[PDB]
Amino acid sequence: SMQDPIADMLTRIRNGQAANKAAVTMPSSKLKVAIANVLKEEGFIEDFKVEGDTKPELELTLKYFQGKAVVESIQRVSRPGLRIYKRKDELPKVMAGLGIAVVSTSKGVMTDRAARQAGLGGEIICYVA
Amino acid sequence: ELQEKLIAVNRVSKTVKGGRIFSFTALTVVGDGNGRVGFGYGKAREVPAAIQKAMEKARRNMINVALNNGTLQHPVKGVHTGSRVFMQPASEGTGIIAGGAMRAVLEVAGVHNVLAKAYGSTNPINVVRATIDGLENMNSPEMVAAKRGKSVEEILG
Amino acid sequence: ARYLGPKLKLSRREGTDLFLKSGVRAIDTKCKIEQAPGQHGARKPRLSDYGVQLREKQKVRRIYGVLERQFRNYYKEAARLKGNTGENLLALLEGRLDNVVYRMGFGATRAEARQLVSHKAIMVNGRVVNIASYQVSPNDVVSIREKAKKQSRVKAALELAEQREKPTWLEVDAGKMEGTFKRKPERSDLSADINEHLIVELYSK
Amino acid sequence: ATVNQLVRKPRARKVAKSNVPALEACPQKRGVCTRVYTTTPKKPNSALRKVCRVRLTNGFEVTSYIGGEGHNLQEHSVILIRGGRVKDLPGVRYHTVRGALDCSGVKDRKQARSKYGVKRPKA
Amino acid sequence: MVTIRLARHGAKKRPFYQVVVADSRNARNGRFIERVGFFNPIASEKEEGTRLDLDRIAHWVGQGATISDRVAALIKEVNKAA
Amino acid sequence: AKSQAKKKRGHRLRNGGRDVLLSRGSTPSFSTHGRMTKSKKEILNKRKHKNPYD
Amino acid sequence: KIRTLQGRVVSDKMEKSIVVAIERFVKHPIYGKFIKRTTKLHVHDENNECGIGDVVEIRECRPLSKTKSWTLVRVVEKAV
RNA sequence: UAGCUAGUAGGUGGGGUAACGGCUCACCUAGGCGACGAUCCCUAGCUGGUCUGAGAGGAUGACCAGCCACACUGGAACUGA
RNA sequence: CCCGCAGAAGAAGCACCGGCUAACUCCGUGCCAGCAGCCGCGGUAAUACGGAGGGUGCAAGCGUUAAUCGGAAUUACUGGGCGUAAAGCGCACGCAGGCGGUUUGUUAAGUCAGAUGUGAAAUCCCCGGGCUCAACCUGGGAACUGCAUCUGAUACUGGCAA
Repeated sequence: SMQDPIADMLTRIRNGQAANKAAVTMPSSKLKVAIANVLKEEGFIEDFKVEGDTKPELELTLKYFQGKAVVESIQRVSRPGLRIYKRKDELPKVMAGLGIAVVSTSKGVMTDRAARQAGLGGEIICYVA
Repeated sequence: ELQEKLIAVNRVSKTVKGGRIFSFTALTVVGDGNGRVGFGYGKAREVPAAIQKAMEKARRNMINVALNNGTLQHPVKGVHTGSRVFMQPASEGTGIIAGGAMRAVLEVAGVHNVLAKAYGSTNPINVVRATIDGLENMNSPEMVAAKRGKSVEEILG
Repeated sequence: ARYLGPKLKLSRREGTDLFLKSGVRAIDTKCKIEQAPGQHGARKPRLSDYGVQLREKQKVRRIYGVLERQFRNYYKEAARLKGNTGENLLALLEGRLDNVVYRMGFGATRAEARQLVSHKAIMVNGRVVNIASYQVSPNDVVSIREKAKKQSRVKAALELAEQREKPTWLEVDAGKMEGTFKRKPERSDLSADINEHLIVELYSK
Repeated sequence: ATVNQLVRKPRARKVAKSNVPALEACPQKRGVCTRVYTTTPKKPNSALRKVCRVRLTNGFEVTSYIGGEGHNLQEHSVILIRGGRVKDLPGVRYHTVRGALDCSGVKDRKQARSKYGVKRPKA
Repeated sequence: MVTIRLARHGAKKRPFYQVVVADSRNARNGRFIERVGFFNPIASEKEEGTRLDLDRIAHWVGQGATISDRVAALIKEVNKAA
Repeated sequence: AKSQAKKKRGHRLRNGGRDVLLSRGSTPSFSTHGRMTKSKKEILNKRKHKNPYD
Repeated sequence: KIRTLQGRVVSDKMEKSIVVAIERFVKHPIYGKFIKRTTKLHVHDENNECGIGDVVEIRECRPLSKTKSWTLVRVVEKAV
């Protein structure tokens, strides 16, 4: 009964890219804002914005290349039934480095590559190809 | 030069009023050796007629694929009807290690180093379709750089 | 522990000259290399991919005279060593002492060079060395000792070896009957018509 | 297949059942021939097969095939059974080692003599 | 007594004694406390195997060890030649 | 289960026996079924020696 | 600082002693999940003061009975 | 194999041990364990490791080394560090 | 270990050859004798049985059996399914359990980072060394993915307070 809002967000992005929607919308939270920020920094979505005041909504502008969608596959890793925490030399690469693994580290939510450069691990939220 | 490899000749039947009618179906791959591979399924009443039909069908519908010196770009998964092929780049010096029809696909496509497994069914038509599905779905650092709006070193640094 | 049967049977099963008789007479006058040995030699087999891998591995075995326990251990060491596994296996095979004596020229064949090694007529670095599987390092000076330096087959072998193609990862003398192993032979130095990828693909199975 | 369900009860290592249970995980077992006789195989074959009721040293009375062409076996002979089921015979799961204790090798044989105990013809 | 003795390893007719400190009542090749060096009696010329960490051996004799005769001989040798 | 006929045979062997299976006619040691050489269907799709196609 | 385990009293019915559940949070060695395993401990409740539904700090000590080598050092969060 | 346990669980005090202690006796308390598997049945020496496997695992634990137990079977103390 | 002597002199078997699986013909026998790991072969032209010739593989070994892992993603954590192939309890409520919308503060348990102690030696792996080479022996490292303590981070999960 809506116990993983992060996977609901990734599902909304995946369904929007499958249905060729130009922008998706969802309820917002600070973790969703941080994941949208790391996706916008890595160039998978166009932009993102928050709308409400006391019931804030997150609007993500999906990105499409010359024929198709930019986000090829997006998978939730640390589901609430099984949380997954990896050390700084067990941070995996996704698509051998061409994708990113969003890693909630101890000093913020960032990519696997930024976590491996800074030298700390943490929870691994999702894989993006 | 378009090298080509026959994979599986098979004898199929069709029961009619008189008796059975046996006909031969052939499955071939055709590749250039630099990132262009296609496959072709021919069917006729004689084996060389099926071979020529399969070669002329494989020569037309070739796909393109971007790959390394002899290697895949990243571990990919190709799925068709029955088969669940996993392919993965290897170090330089190891041969193509796959099974049967996948060995023929990765021979003629120009791949030289791959660790590859076939899960599920291992019918040759389905593993060839799964292998070419995985090769067509493999994406390159430069095309993902164009997809994400940055450079190759911006991805890899 | 050696083959010691008819050698042209081996080379005609391979369908190519394995340089394992001599060079003094053309092999298509010595035998018929185009056929296969035996009663059904003129009939040709369709040779599935296991047959291709096996024929390639057996050809590189019977070229150097190595048997299968030793050749599998050569594969194990080659896959252990860093880098390209096939060219590692080829450099390991080319670093054998009997091959090195042949490749310098103190022997008509690998078998003659193996008998000359095993009959204590070869010193590397001033110690007489008896084992044919001695891995010869770079900067090793393999020398024929004076007890067998005045031997006729050595002189004839140097003449026909000068008719053969001279290798480049070693220097010969031929006036002192010795030679220095310069470097480890890389793949694009030795004979560029064997497929080591077939051997490593065979042993991967 | 849910991880909580696996935690409450795990995946089961299925079955370890042997086809040669009277060998008792030993390669050969000797035994005395209770009865040497000839039985008949299954549907598509129709031959006459020479088997024997043997009583092993662990007390098991089993039926063992006799390979080769012709033997010397009778009542009260001490043979060495080997393991390996002959397929078309009903309930014959073992084999006699020809060339063992009280079982002579096959006569006149000149190929695959090692499997039948025939010594090399010293011509 | 915690004696500093030799534990013989190596091949047949090619011995190699780890200079080691152990309880005196254990086996020769048994339960040791630490190994304080080694000694190769058939070693080579200029590829020499005989090593002792004399700070740890001095720590152990200050603790109350009883050196064996061969180990004490090698301590004499490496002290006079080192 | 043992058959009703065999139970009647056992009762009549306990009660003053005769062991009628001795008076049964002895079968040969081989099998006496009908042996037929194969048909053209069976020989035509027997698929022996499995030689590949060219 | 000395090592002290923080647990919850299960029962206190004996005399001068309690039984304390100490929940440990362990990864499963096979399935990866963080499961909630609980160890119980006979603890020497000195002065017989602790109730039956409260939290306690406990250090291990000299063996005091057939069981019960642990003792209460201080109480946090007394029961309702 | 679903209930098991009265020195049983705890206390106080005497004894006892090199040493804490139901280790043991007297009294009092009525506890203690168990679905996170007590109890009962079958099997088994344990580990570093070995084999295999891409790994995760699986099977195993002969040689070598660390630890335990036993010394025809059952029991007991003596001597001594 | 080195040197001397005589002479090619004293020293090659074992399995397989229908497909899987590398390598085929002839003779014998005729659902017999027999083979067989699976599919199966033998009924008069058997590349499947027995022998010969030839060949293929391994080689002072080679085969068979027993046992184990693999292939088996065929107990699936990595890494499987459940309309009809095997598999949604007949249905609901609900305790233990498992999971938890959103904001701030706190804690720092889980988590992550650094250090410390420990993780016996040998084995395993890497770079070397010694036995003529190898096996073997051996130096130094890495490893022992663990546990415990200390000091930090606190995003995420947990506890607390609103």
